[PDB]
Amino acid sequence: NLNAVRETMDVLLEISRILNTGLDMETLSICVRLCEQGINPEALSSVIKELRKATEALKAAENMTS
Amino acid sequence: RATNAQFDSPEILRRLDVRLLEVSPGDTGWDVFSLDYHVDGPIATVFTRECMSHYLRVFNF
Amino acid sequence: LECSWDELWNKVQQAQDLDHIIAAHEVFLDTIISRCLLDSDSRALLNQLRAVFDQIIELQN
Amino acid sequence: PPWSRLDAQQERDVRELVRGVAGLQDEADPNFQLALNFAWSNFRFHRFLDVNSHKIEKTIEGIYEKFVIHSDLSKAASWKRLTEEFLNAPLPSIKEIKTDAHYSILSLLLCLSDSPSNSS
Repeated sequence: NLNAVRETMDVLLEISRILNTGLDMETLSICVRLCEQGINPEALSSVIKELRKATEALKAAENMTS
Repeated sequence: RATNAQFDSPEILRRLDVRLLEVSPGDTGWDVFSLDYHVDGPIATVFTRECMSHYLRVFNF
Repeated sequence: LECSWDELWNKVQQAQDLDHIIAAHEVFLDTIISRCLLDSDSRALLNQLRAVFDQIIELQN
Repeated sequence: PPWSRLDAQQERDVRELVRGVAGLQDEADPNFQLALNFAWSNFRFHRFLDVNSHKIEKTIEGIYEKFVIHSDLSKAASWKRLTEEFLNAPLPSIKEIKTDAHYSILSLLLCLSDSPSNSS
């Protein structure tokens, strides 16, 4: 049921907000879809963390170069 | 051991403990440190789970 | 915290039955939670106190 | 072969994740390809255990306790309610409740948590 899927995505977003994960609704839905495809959640979290670390390092380097 | 808490009875001191909440990145110790008091048996009828949660909340604050 | 704990202990020492002790300890814990802003109704006060503590920690740092 | 489509979809989803989180919109950027290859490598060659629902529940309860101890009873209640709802909610691909996808999502959120006791 589309409504149940929407509620599930809203629940995931609310958990991320309580946990202050800084995930938007789209990234959360992508992580959910990848987990549903059988991607290991620890691997998915490690990929997300590495991408976040790389983005923070890039933004910090740009802010030091601007 | 460095403070007057060392002079408390072993039965009291054994119940005073440090609890660490689930550690998240960016959290400080102020957000996760609490004292707790384990209540069981007949005393758990007076020190209910609600009462113990309230005591732990006051301790952490 | 200290006053509500002393009240709990005095009530328990004055308790005539187990249900009286349970009720007195529950009331004491609820009073401590409310005045320490740890109750459900004081949650806004607790959040404001936590924000004050966070700003105090930021100032300290 | 459907294996190749599943792998291609995983690689696409990881690439979109890298695009969204890292801001690397251009797939020709070597940092984008490095992140995509790292993601696909971790998804295909992970050494992680399957999601343990009880572990996710315990992390949710620990965050609830953390918020309660911080006297953020509203945050504690919201965290507990939302995590229970998610564990009881269907996933986009999986209609069943309390599926491995649900516990995987909760594990991800717990790993992504940032001081849940101190958050409003």
